[PDB]
Amino acid sequence: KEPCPPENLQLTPRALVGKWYLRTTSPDIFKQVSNITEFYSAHGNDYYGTVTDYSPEYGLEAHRVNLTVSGRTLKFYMNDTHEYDSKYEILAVDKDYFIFYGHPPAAPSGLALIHYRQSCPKEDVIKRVKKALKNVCLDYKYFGNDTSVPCHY
Ligand SMILES: *[C@@H]1O[C@H](CO)[C@@H](O[C@@H]2O[C@H](CO)[C@@H](O)[C@H](O)[C@H]2NC(C)=O)[C@H](O)[C@H]1NC(C)=O
Ligand SMILES: *[C@@H]1O[C@H](CO)[C@@H](O[C@@H]2O[C@H](CO)[C@@H](O)[C@H](O)[C@H]2NC(C)=O)[C@H](O)[C@H]1NC(C)=O
Ligand SMILES: *[C@@H]1O[C@H](CO)[C@@H](O)[C@H](O)[C@H]1NC(C)=O
Repeated sequence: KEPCPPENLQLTPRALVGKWYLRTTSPDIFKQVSNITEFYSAHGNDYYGTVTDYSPEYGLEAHRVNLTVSGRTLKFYMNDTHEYDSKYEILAVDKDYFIFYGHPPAAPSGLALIHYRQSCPKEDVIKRVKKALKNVCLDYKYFGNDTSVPCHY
């Protein structure tokens, strides 16, 4: 689904600094890539850093990424594979999560990506994400989780 982004969402500089786990997605991308960790460093209003992920073909790999920010959209570019490379629009930022939306070659009709401060986020964080989604015309029901990361005993 195309979202209805909110009207004057501030994307604060450095709001994306540090470690994130990309655990939830629409549509579900986790049968092709999994265990996704991102680490960003500020470079003025932009970021640069690293994405590590487990590839069914390659195992644990690392990639250099750049985020080039412009208002509320950014350009995601990865160094050695470009299937996720796109303009992404910020749908929500928060201390504990952020939500992007783009059309990379791997999902050219639209890909929403939820990144979390926590590997296995707790229910209060999840409830907020649910609320943030409904408020941009999306629904958490239609997202898939990275189930290869164990969040339950
Ligand atoms: C899932 O991702 C993590 C990174 O979060 C992998 O852990 C790293 O593994 C390398 C090689 O074992 C170590 O040198 C790093 O120290 C590890 N990082 C952390 C934060 O522990 C982990 O191996 C991945 N697991 C799978 C199954 O892909
Ligand atoms: C894309 O990104 C990663 C950067 O981390 C590169 O992986 C490194 O490759 C070098 C040799 O070229 C290894 O010595 C390092 O251990 C790797 N670093 C990490 C953090 O894993 C990879 O080479 C880059 N690929 C291209 C094609 O530019
Ligand atoms: C994703 O995981 C959360 C927390 O475990 C859960 O409540 C939610 O139902 C999951 N979504 C799907 C589609 O399984």
